[PDB]
Amino acid sequence: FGGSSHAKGIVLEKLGIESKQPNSAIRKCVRVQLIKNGKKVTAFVPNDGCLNFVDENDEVLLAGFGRKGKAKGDIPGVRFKVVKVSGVSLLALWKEKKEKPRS
Amino acid sequence: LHVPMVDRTPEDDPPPFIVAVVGPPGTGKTTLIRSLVRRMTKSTLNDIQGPITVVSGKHRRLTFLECPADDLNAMIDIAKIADLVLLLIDGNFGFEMETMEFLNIAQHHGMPRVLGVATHLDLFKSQSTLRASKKRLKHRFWTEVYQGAKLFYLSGVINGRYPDREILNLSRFISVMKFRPLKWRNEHPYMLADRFTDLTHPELIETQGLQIDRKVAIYGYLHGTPLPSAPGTRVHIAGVGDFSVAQIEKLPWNIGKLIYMDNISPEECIRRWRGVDLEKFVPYFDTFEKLAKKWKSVDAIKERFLSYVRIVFEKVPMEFVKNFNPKFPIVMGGLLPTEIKFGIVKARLRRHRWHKKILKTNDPLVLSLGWRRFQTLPIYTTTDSRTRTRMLKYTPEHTYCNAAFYGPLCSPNTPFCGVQIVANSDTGNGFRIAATGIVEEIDVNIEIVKKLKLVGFPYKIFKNTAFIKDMFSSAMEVARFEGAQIKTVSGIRGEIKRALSKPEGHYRAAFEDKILMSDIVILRSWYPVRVKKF
Amino acid sequence: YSTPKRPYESSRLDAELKLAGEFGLKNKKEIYRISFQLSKIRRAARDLLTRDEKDPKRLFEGNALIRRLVRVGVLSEDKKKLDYVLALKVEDFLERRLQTQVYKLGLAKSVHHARVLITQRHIAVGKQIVNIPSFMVRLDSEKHIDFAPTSPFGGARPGRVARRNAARKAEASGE
RNA sequence: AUAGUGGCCUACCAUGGUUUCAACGGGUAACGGGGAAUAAGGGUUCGAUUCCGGAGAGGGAGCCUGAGAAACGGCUACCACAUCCAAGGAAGGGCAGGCGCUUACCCAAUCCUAAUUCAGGGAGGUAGUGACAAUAAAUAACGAUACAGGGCCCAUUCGGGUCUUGUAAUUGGAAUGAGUACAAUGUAAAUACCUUAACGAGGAACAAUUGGAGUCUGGUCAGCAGCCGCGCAGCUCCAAUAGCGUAUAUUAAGCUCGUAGUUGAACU
RNA sequence: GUUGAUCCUGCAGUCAUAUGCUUGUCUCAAAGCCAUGC
Repeated sequence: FGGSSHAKGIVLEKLGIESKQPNSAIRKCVRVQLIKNGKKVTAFVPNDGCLNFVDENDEVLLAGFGRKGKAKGDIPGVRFKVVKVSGVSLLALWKEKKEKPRS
Repeated sequence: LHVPMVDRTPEDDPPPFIVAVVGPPGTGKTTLIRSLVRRMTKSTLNDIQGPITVVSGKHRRLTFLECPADDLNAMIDIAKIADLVLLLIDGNFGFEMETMEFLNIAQHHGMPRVLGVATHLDLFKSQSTLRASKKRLKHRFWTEVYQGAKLFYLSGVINGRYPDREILNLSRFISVMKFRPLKWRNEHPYMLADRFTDLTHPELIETQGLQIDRKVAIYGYLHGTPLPSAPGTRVHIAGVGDFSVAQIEKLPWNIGKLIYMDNISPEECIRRWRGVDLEKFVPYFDTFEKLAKKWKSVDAIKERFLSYVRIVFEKVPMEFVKNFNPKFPIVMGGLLPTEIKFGIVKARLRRHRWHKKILKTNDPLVLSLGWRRFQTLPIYTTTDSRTRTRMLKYTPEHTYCNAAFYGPLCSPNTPFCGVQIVANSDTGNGFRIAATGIVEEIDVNIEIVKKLKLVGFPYKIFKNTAFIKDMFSSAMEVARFEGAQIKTVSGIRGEIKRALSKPEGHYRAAFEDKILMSDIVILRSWYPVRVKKF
Repeated sequence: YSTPKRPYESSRLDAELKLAGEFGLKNKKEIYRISFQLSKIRRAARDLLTRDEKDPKRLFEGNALIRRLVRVGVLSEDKKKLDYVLALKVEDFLERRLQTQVYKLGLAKSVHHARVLITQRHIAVGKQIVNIPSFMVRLDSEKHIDFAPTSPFGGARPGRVARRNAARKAEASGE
């Protein structure tokens, strides 16, 4: 960020992670280019699934990790997460409190 | 960005603004419609012959549209194409679980400028508690759904409805606030039908029979990209099928001429203009002597260094002549290559909101692909190891699958709409939603992993030296399959050592651990049998 | 009311569970309002301590400070010398609410059932049926604490829900 | 000259008039104050003021009515300016207001006017509008019996202390009002507000969370043999309460002379 | 007047920006685009 708390960007590609508990499953990262800057930064998706949900080429919102940078656990080098794809606030789609738009 | 950009410039007053008044059929929508044209035409027209062209100024022309909730296909069809959805409500909807599913249809087709209008609340409520109910329904929609929406509250003043400031507030919101662009609708040329005429090539014995199609001449105005760009092109008519245009019409020494006049040889084009096979890549040159002598000097390259339409058809055939009616509105679609072609396609899916059933492979589905809708058997599969290893016959709450099926083939991977049909006497809407997502990817000639289980129970086990009481009955099968690698439900490897002349399930076979009596010796990788075609 | 400086102080949070379980409360802000009322009073008592003896500001408002506390029942008679209001405790405030004093005058058999009684348009102070649990009793209406003419246990109407059991017997066993 | 004295304006004559306890000249982005509030009277807010004044009614000039207008919410003419055209001509002044950051009703009151006991009042009075804040508090109360106990706490421990405890609609009568509704009051005609006959509980109830943990329960996977092994869905505890979280930022541990300049004895 | 050892103890505030979930009852919250008219 430019010192800010949030920023809006566009997904260009979707990467792959993996886990150890309770089994090995993909834990998902992406590459998101900043709209205001053009910088493409890695971002993590904290949830189960939601690789199904987000997309390529969608305009997303970004937030921090609450550790002043500083990648959380065994995720090497990601400093940001997505809270709102298309401004739809991921947790609403997480239960079924919202339905994804046309794109 | 550019596909919305091409739409704004040529469109002006003769392309109208799309107005779709969509709600329940039980309400008096017609009073609000004729009230709306009482605002448009001076004060005195209250008759419905829609759809029809109403001329109102040079700013915007406005054609008004209607459809009941009893028609099933146009409930889909008007949703993807409307610039304006006008929802009228009664004071008793909100947890009516069978007649409000169209909201999710407009969600999946994409939300235009949409409206909530409450008028029968006056007919239903008469106390101060309706002010809380209005805000509560506002907490339901659209303010829950989309930020920046307005809820319109109007009077029940049935026939005899106002010309006053309230219709200027509605038409204020319609005229001032404009739409938002859609991705793939603007990627296609699409035309709504306005005037429908039929010519029969005057009377002959060939003009009627069991199979005779006549000359349907249709008229209207264009939207989206310009449709005249190529004659004889393909087209889709919704509810009837795919066709091609008979004739397209629209009512709103030059070497470049010499190229595409095919009655003239190219040597005559060059010869009249100035003064063979591209399989040889090396271009033509002159002789070594002439090019050497001419290129003795290098001076010659020294600077080289530092809208209304009249559309003709010979369709439809005879059976839809009996399907003539006052026109329930039909828009024309557009077919494209790499979308007109067929293929096995894989789609990504999730489950409908307020949906209460499981979704099986064996129950066919209606599928809205753009301007198309196909009943198709939805075969599901899943991965668990970044590759296919299993398949599922139905859709639980546990996970949500990916669909693979032979349908039409579409490379650009459009968004997905899977609707399950109900009759017009079951719930209240024309369809009930099954699953929605995006077309995931394109994949033809693919084969599904269908694995099964062979049952063998162990009772007294050593690592390399073991017998099963009951897993088989033939020593010949085990003798053919002794080179294979047998497994166990916890993951213990093994192979068949030998059938050992016992067609009874007892046979020597090795494992890398002694098999647990709570475990079962199994076998996987089984027959992948064919796709359902429909 | 006001929030304390520390949100998580365990032995402080111990006694808040003690009093609210004792006095039948439902919010900690209910405790915070009583301390904030005490915070301004106990502030102003230090200011008159900075003034001279027989100061007419200390005489007029300092004894009016007494008479407002003698009225509500908190201040005793022997300790009427301006120093016990510095050596106070908060439970004396919680004592003077009518939520507990109806239980101190028997009749309630629970600190939680008493709150149930208050919200159901029960006990009138005099002729005034009160539905506020924070009354801070006047110390002279204490023996006048008694049921309404209606709302039975004060009589004069059984109420429709007892009339249903009257109707469930007189129509089934009768006609 | 005007309603009226008067350089108010002009013809002639004189050379005067004001001012160091300060004439005049200059700044105060506050258009002017009395006034209303917290009550230092200093100050702040308003002076676009609750009352009155100066300036403007697209820009100029002349003129009119009334006791009173310097009418512009008076006229004409001129200049900019623009709508219609039967082609002759006619007509209006570049103006409000909305968004960008939905306005309805009544002269019943007070006063004013009256062609005045009538009636009117773009005077005046009533209705619409809502988590940045925020008020009061509803979600169950009290009995009952029967089989029943390896019950809890602390020390992650090594161990010790304390056993008044639950599993059952066994089951029973209370009860209030969320909401439904005559009548009355009010009455700008008038609405709400303050009242109240008549309905409304045995857990599907008359449907509250955002969370936090978890050495629990389940599901064929780097990759391996000679023998032994790796890593959604059921359950429990804690939380404040219509409130709580999240991200950011923020809070607490080389030598000397020498100018401007600073400083300074005692005293009849 | 000077060398070492033993024992014990120690080594969160932010109406301040954006956002989310939910609320039975009461109260309080330009020098741009133009709808409309002369």
